[PDB]
Amino acid sequence: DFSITQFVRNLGLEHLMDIFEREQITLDVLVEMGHKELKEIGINAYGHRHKLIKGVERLISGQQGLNPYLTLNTSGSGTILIDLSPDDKEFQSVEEEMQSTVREHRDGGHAGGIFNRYNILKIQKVCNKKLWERYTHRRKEVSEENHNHANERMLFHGSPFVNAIIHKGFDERHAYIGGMFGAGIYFAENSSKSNQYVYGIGGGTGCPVHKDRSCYICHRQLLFCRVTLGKSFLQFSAMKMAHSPPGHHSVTGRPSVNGLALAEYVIYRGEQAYPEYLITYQIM
Amino acid sequence: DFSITQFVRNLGLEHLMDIFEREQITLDVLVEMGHKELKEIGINAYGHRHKLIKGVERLISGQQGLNPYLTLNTSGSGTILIDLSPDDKEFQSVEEEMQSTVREHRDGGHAGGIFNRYNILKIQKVCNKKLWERYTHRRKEVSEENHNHANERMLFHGSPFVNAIIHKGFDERHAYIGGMFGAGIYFAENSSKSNQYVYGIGGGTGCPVHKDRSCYICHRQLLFCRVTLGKSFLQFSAMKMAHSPPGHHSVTGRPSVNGLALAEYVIYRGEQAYPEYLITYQIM
Amino acid sequence: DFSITQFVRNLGLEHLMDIFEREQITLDVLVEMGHKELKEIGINAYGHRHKLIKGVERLISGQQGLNPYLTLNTSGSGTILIDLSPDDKEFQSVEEEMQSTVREHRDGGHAGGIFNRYNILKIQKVCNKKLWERYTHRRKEVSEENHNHANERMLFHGSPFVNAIIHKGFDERHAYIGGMFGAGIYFAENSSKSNQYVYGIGGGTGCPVHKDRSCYICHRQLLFCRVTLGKSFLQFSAMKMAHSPPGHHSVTGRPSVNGLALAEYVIYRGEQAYPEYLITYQIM
Amino acid sequence: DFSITQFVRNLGLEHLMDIFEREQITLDVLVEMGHKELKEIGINAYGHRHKLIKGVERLISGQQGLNPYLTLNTSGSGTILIDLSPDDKEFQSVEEEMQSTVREHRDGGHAGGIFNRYNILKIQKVCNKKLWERYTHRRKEVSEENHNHANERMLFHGSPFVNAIIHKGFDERHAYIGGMFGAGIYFAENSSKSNQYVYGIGGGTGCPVHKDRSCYICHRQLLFCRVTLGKSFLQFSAMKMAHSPPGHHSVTGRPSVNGLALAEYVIYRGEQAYPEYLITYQIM
Amino acid sequence: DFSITQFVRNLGLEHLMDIFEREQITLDVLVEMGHKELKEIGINAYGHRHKLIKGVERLISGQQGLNPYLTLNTSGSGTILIDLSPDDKEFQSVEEEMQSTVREHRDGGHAGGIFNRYNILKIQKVCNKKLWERYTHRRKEVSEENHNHANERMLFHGSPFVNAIIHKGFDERHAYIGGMFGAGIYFAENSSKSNQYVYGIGGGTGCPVHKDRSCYICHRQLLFCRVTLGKSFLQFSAMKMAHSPPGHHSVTGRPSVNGLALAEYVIYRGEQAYPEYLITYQIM
Amino acid sequence: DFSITQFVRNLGLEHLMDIFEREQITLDVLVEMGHKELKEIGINAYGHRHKLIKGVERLISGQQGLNPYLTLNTSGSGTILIDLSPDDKEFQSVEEEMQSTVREHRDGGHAGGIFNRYNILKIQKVCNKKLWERYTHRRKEVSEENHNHANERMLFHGSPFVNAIIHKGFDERHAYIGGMFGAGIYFAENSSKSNQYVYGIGGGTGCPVHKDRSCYICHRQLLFCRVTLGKSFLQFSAMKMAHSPPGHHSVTGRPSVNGLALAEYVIYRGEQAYPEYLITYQIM
Amino acid sequence: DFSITQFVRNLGLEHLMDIFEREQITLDVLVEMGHKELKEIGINAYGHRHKLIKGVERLISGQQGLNPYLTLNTSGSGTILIDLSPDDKEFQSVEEEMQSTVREHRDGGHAGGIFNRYNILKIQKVCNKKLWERYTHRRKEVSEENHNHANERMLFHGSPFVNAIIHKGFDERHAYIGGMFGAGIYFAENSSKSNQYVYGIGGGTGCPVHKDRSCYICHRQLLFCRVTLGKSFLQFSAMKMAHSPPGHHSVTGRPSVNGLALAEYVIYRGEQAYPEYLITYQIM
Ligand SMILES: [Zn+2]
Ligand SMILES: [Zn+2]
Ligand SMILES: [Zn+2]
Ligand SMILES: [Zn+2]
Ligand SMILES: [Zn+2]
Ligand SMILES: [Zn+2]
Ligand SMILES: [Zn+2]
Repeated sequence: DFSITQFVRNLGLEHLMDIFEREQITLDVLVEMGHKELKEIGINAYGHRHKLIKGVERLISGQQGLNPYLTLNTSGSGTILIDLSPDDKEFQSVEEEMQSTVREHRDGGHAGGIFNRYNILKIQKVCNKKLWERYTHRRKEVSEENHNHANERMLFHGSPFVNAIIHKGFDERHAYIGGMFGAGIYFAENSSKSNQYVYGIGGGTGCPVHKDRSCYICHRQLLFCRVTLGKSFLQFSAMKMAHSPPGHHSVTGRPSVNGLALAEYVIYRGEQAYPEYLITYQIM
Repeated sequence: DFSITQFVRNLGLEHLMDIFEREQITLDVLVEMGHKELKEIGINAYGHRHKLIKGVERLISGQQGLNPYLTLNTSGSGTILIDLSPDDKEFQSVEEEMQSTVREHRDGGHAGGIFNRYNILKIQKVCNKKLWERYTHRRKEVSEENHNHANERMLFHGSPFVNAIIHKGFDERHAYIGGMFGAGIYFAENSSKSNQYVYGIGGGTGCPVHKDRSCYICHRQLLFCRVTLGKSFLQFSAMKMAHSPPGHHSVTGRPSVNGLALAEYVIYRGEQAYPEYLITYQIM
Repeated sequence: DFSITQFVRNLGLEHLMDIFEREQITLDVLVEMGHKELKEIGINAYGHRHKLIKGVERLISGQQGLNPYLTLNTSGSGTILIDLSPDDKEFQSVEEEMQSTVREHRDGGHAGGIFNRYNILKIQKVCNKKLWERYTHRRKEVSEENHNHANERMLFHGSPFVNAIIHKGFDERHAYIGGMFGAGIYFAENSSKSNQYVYGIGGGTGCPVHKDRSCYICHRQLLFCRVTLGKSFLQFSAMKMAHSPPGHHSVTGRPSVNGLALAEYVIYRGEQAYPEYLITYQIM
Repeated sequence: DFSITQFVRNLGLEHLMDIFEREQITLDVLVEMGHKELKEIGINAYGHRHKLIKGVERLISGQQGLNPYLTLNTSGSGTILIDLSPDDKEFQSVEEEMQSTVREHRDGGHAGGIFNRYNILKIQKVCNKKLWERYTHRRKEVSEENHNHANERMLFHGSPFVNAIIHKGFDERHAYIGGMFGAGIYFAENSSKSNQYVYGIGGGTGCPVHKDRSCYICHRQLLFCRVTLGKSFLQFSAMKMAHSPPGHHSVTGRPSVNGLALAEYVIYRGEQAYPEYLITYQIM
Repeated sequence: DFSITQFVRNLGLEHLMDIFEREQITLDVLVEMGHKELKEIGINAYGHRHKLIKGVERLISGQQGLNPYLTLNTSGSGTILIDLSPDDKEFQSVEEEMQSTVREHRDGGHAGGIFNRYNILKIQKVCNKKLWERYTHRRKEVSEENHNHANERMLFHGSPFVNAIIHKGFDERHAYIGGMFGAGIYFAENSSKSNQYVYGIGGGTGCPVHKDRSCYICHRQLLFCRVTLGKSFLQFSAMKMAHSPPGHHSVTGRPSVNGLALAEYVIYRGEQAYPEYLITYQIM
Repeated sequence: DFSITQFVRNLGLEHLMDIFEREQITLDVLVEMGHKELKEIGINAYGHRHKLIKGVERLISGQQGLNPYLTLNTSGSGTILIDLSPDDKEFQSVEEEMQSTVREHRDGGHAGGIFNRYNILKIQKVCNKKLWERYTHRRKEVSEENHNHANERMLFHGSPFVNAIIHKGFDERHAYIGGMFGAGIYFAENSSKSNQYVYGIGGGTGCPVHKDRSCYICHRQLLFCRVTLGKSFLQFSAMKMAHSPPGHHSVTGRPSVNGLALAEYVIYRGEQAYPEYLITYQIM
Repeated sequence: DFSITQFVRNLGLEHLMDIFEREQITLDVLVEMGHKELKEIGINAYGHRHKLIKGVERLISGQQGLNPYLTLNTSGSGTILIDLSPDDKEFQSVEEEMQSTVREHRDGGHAGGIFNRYNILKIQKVCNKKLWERYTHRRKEVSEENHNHANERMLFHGSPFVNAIIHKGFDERHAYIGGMFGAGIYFAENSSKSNQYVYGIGGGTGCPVHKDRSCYICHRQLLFCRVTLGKSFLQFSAMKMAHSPPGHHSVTGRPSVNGLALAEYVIYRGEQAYPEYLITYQIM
């Protein structure tokens, strides 16, 4: 609580500090106050409010190249997780999407497990201002191309770094380079397919507590995400591409008799997705 | 308990949590509070209230596309039933409708049973904010057509799915596809005609306890509903149609010597009806 | 007490029900309580009171088109009779009017009987909220016309239907359609004139117990009413009007040598009279 | 005009008059102004605004029994006609209802003339605040009496006194006692039927210029009106009434083999109708 | 025209008419002007502006039940076509997805014609405020019912009634009753399939001028549309439905070896679609 | 073309069209005009200007989801090239950098040819607002991730696709996947190393006219570009990579005794560089 | 207080002083106020505001040669230090640079210390308006040369005059005349090399509290600075320059086997650097 003190002292208004101490005015709060707010807290003289506002301007706009505003406004950022009530239509929608999309896979539950249903424990809406703004800027950009159509889908994603995603967001710099369609972020329309990646690609070592991939005891987590596909390139056979082909914004691998068992989507930029829902569940 | 904790911790204000715990402030309550409310519960410093209010604004308006406000504040949604007093003027008005609109049918009570009077046990007003708003929006939409007149009638409805209706509202996706005027929802001026469909088409199985379509013991249920008819199309002969005829909002089947013995009304959009009163009764 | 239970359960506050049960809070009571009242009955957390008040708002104002407020507020309506003290000035004024307005009519007590004075048994003030509001609204309408003057008077009314009048009010739909001024409601400045109508038109069959139109044993009932006459049309001969003449609110039949022996007042709208006093008496 | 000068002089504030003169502040304007508005026009001192506002309070609330407010608000009241554009859907729907309801009649066009359709010249929305307020108050009363349903219809009205109706409203004191249902105001759902009454009972003598009932050149006027029918009494044969039958709010005369060719609606209260549309047309 | 004159006269402000006439102020303009705008056009006195604003309030807000504001504001409505520049990426993307979706059909080019690509003359953005607001309200509804996802797609539509659609919008009351999936509005993923229906079912009799279904001379038209699919119901064979299946908002016709050659999407609500691009083209 | 006509006609202002045609106003120009701009061109009446402005607001703000504003503003976009005068200091410094950074190479002039300096014919500034805003947005992102430092450099780039780059900008989807550091965009601080690429990788087949890589007659074009490196990853040996290393924005391949002879920089985001200067030169 | 009093007295407006005293309006405040601001504080007459504004004009612009505007408004100038939070990405980036740029020096911690990692106690953003203006102006100058590229970098600096630098800025008049490259200001790309100069050239006398070099107990301070290198002259050997080489803006000594162990940068004008971050730390 000293940047406010230096700022006020430089203006010759140190005698006001007692007020700022009682109302808990820090410099980040002060930079957002005008005549109305300053009058509310007890700065009654017009001259003092004028000096404070002019000083705030000289700091924020007059030295914009230093970006002091971004240094001050680190507070409040971050991710919040809001629990959906089981009795709401949103919870039931997400749960029906989870349940109705289970399919028979080629492996007998070696990667995901042997199951036909899920026991959903909780579903959480992920709220992050900065990530949402990044996603919406990219979506607007993609839509300016592709005749004002974003082509937005809701798709599943499974990975062991879900916390890192919901806090830092999707990053193509952590892309799955060994995938069937190159180094990108992979999404699936069937929850049972994204289940195969929860504890690691191909199930990895299984759950940490039992080393069992088909464990019925340990909790799992999936991400249900907005994905902006834009103009999506249709592919059937594997192709190790580093980026989207020219003119497109994602890749769709469709099922084939000799190819994919189930539909798949791939994006090559981490800001074209947003993990809206975090689902906690057990396999049955 | 936890979402409010994360929200307050992100703002650097977790030392305030002991207040929010005693006042039972959840995030859904918090997003509705301004300076006055926060000052009431003991947030005395202006800076703290400023930060809480700005965080709420960022959550609600800055991430509007995620609709956190709809995830929050699901509390209070749902139907309630208010019992009418039998000594009330309104109860007697509805009962007078029920009794006085009885008529003889072409069949000798094959579907509706044999009776000349009802024993009304109770009448309940149905209240549901979401359904009411849906109905009144559709009402304004129809009224904007048809020269400012909605043409709103009070009509009886009979079905074995009244419990579903009073919670989820009328729905054309369940429509009576075998009806004389196609796949619509049907209403009648005469309570005795609506009584025919209470247990199913043509009386169905009768009561579940006797399998008797003229059972005098166990109760029956009818809905008394506001119905927007708008520009109504006159019909006399049976026909099949999926939607309203062009330029019209509903169909009315008039009585005829070689046709209907009693009038009927048909709507093809579930938004145009609201179940205002629920009637429980026995036949006599 | 099921409606309050549904309301509270929808909010997630059913753990408060044991308070509402002990304080006998019904939904019609809850819709009238704010933070102060809820704090009195033991709802201490601000969030609980906030949720209750917001639910009440969403019910009452959010669905005003359904009028759930009128459904709840039926209780407490109705009429109460407040007995006057015979030692009071009010009782004495009413009795003075009764006794001093007697006149010897043309017929030898054929319709009213033979007498010079009354024996007043009791006088009661009639109190009904809704009827009084109807009357004062009409009085305001009539004085908005007729240059801010209602021309209100106190007049006697004799009828065999006084018990229906003091509970449902005056009603032109039951009007004396055979009356000498047409289908209006008749009031008199003389109590002995109104006494000619107590048992029916022209005395009817007399008292039900003796069939005597001069029965000195059986009780009788007159009303003393506030009548709003507005601009009155002066008439001297019979006219079987249905409504008032254009530009007027009532009709005054004046005494004439070849016409009325005594004055009469006729109103063609039942809302223009309020039955203030109910007088029980015998003739002597 | 001079009332503002006296009002201000009595307060000792006549030195302010030149402001009020330049801003055209009359007493009716002043009684609506507060601290904000008085600041706008240059009354800067707080004491002066306080004096004016307390003077207004004493005049308006302190002498309510004299209703000076209503005396001041005499200006601005009245009827305005808003022309509908032929390209609008409102005009088109009203015209469609007008045209499509033409029917043949028992007489060979004796009263309304010989024609199959109209030529519409104008349609105007009638706007009058006082009449609308009267209508909506009566509608609330009727619906409170009729289980929350007003039974409001759109019906045609034909009369030679359209101007008086649109400037003063419907008035039962003008109701003809010789109508087939007595002294009521009559409405029809067939335009051709109401067209029989535009030039008087039975067509009168025809257009004022030609004296021709079937004139194809001189204009005719009909009203399209909102009518509150409440509980309607069903009747099949002529009978004179001064008011509605007990317990009912209107009368409806149905077609019969030995009676009416077309339906009638009759209200006995002038306040139950509002003349929404004024239609000018020629017969073809 | 004359409505402004009546309005101004009723207020006693006729002397201002010379201004309103010179500035072409109609009533619909006057209802949107405040103190600032009125002061701009020359109403200098505060009292006059006050009276005008209060009169507008009494008209628009006082008589909302008559909806005068909607009789006003009829001007300015309607559809607008904005021509896309051939050099813009929007035009290029629309043309690219027109050209890249041409595919062979089961019929020997009988219904649509013999062609491999199109010659595009114009592409026009369709703009209509009320249709867009209807579409967005329905999209909001669907998204709230579908875990906050509208599932909005861009699809092709062909019909002889395109001209009526772009003015009235899509209307389920003109549904394709004989379609494979009942009485719905049909959209195709491939433009070559929608091209089959530009001249009626199965090409009808071909182009009007030549009666040739494969005519290369006449200008055809197709619509490219925003379609809210919500939760779409997948089906593989013919099944006639009047409405969408319970719990779903649309239908998807999946290609099959013995079934559909190409995918279909069907909506049963006119307001779940919006025609964004009107494409004029010839086949080659 | 015709959009202005439709817009003006929908408002009923067609009589103004002679002005709009005479002044060549189009809808894209109309949307930008205010009251002053309209008054200039001769729209003298306030009502007309009000209607035009409100129509523009309804089109642009009311239908924002259709993005008509972006459809209208295709004008004033695209790249332009501005010649630099040889007498200019800017030209001389760009030439100094081009000439002074020639270096020895391991090949016998096989790729870049045999030369010691350049003859520079023209240097051109590239201006394109869309690309500039894209690059500046990315620059701000990177700087905010890199303690307020973009780490911006000027570097040389060479490729056969320079003409496409200066219009469509750098893109990662055409990346040189065959490079020593994966599928990125490669930049060199030495002009000669970039000059090695102007006819393809390794010089390709040489100049098109004579298929000679050391041609001295044919023109050569090289780009001198702003590149944001951010937190640059130091690298010393060959590798394959699709995206930047985690936490890094670019990579630099340094010179080594067993590696690069000269420094290399690589970016994996196309928006992370801008082609400011276009250089045309011959070798000598 | 006195200067504003004299100013107002000369204008003849001393009767306004009571206002100015209460609003704490000093002359530096008054010189920034216009008609709106003066109206806010209670100067309501236009003539008074006009006189004040023209007096301010005559003082400030009429005597610009005396620079009264700069004698006034001196308050508010000066430096403020804004504390970064350890949880911020900015803090983490700066600390990552510090920690990761440690290298093995030749001496065994004789001038610096025997260490491999720091303990960062706090980081502060330095904010000074005048210094920022100077830096940005010099950057603009350098970029007008050097083809619109400032070659701006972020470099470390160690000095016992840090506290003087962050208040007065870098100044060549205090240059290290004995340095290898002469009388310039020296910056490093490695943090440890600058740590060597914290307590003096070659470590000086060590920490004042111990007279100890390599003291692990006492705090140390470094600056992290934006440096405008422009065109840089490369070197590998000492040159003892007094100014920058011709045509160049800075010097840089590159690593060499027989010369510098680490890279180094040198500038010869104090205005070409700005001390963005101030780092306090201990040594581990
Ligand atoms: Zn386990
Ligand atoms: Zn039974
Ligand atoms: Zn008796
Ligand atoms: Zn005529
Ligand atoms: Zn043709
Ligand atoms: Zn060549
Ligand atoms: Zn020490």
